[PDB]
Formats: sequence, C-alpha cells, structure tokens
Amino acid sequence: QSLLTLDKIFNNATSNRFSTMAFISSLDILTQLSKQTKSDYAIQYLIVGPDIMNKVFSSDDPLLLSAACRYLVATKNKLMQYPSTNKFVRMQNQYIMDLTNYLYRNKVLSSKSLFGVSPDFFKQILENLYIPTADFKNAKFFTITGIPALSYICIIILRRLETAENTKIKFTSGIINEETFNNFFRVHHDEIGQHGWIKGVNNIHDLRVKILMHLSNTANPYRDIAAFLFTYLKSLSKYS
Amino acid sequence: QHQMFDPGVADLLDTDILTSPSKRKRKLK
Repeated sequence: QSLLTLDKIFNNATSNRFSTMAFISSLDILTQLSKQTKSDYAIQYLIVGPDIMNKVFSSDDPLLLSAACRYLVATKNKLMQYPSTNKFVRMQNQYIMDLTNYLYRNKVLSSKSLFGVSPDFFKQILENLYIPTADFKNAKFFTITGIPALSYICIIILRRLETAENTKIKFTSGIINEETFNNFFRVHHDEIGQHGWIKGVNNIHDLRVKILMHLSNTANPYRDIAAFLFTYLKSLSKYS
Repeated sequence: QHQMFDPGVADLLDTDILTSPSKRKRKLK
C-alpha cells in the first residue's frame, strides 16, 4: 500500500485511475478484515496509518474518499475495543476530526493544521488565486460543496433535490456555497418564506445537510461519506 | 504584483520576463 500511494504512481494532478481502484480494493480487504475481527490482530497494521490517510485526504477522488470513510467506519467498529489514550486510537481520532472539519464543520482556519498543513498557507495560497466572489475566499474550500470533485457532485445532488422537491425557484449558481446560496434568496426572500424553493432549508448549513440527506440512503455510491460522519456531528446524526 | 512566486521565492528567481516580455520574446523570435 506504500507503493500505490507514492505520488508518481497516483498524482492528484496526473491521477491514473488504476492506482485508485487497486488501493481501494486493498483498503477494502481491511474492511472485511476488520469485520472478521473474531480473529485477533496486532494493533500495528490495523490502522493504515497517517502517512496513508493524509495522502488520500489530500487527493479528492470521491470514490477514494468514499473508501476512506468506509474504511474508517470499519476502523470505528474496532475503535471502542481499544482505550482512547492509545496512539493508534489518537491518530484515527485526528482523521475524523479533521475530516469532519474539512467537510462540514467549516472551522478549518482555527484548526492547528489541515491534514498536517497549517492554515496560514490557505490564506496565503488564495493570494494569486482569483475568485469571482472574493468576499468569501476561505469558506468555499471548507465544504463538500466547494471541495473540487465533491463540489460538482453537490451540483448533481442539489439538481435532484430541486427536482424531487419540484422547486420553481432554482439555485442560480452552478457550484454551491454560502454566497451563491444567499445571493438568489435575498432577491426571492419575500416569497421564499411561503414556497418556491426547498422547504427543508433556511440557511447554508441546512443546504449542506440536505445535500447529505440524499447521501444518507442506499441510492448513492458515495453515501458512505455522509453516513460515516453522521456518527460524530450530533446535529447531522439527528437529521439522518 | 500578485505572488506568481512566493516573496521568499521571488527573492532569488528572476522576474525579468514578467516585468517585460522582451526578454522571453527574444528567444521566441
């Protein structure tokens, strides 16, 4: 698994798929291995380890992200069997915390680091990085609606949600975020209160939630990213 | 000028072609 995760075989720019399906298959084996934990194992080589997980998090293939959480729910099934103050439990607590923050909690800049990288980059990296609505430079990247591969997924998610809801009002923007969300309601606000758009939403967090609510069922191949992280975010668990 | 390179990187890397395309266009034609 070290070989597959080397950059030159799986680069997030030059991402040949063969590396991804090969690894998620190998990652899959550990999910069966975790579920067959009636046979005991050494705690070393049960958690795939940080060097692998910060690598897959740094990539953005949504199936690979689906595998990662799908591995961690399997890892979760083994988690409670170890004390909390074990390093192998401590590293995997960092994944879910950072993964939850990167995807839904959106409070990444206050974190000590994003996948081992300090936030002081992120503000600096967005320099010489032209964004149409620079009023919100930062919050776009801290949500699945702006996380690049998942961002386009969220466009597809909202299109079905609007269709199933039969909304006569439509999300004007393609990519979904706080300012794309709020901009077209303020012009429709006096009649959004009655009907015309999704009634399960009144703020950006709800739209992110309702984007996950479709992901909370068997239909999606990517359902596991929402389902896994419901277990930690209490509000998301209730909505599920 | 935006950070085409980081200010800690532009300190060494030559920026001349970005100040004027003549130094780069010299090679092209």
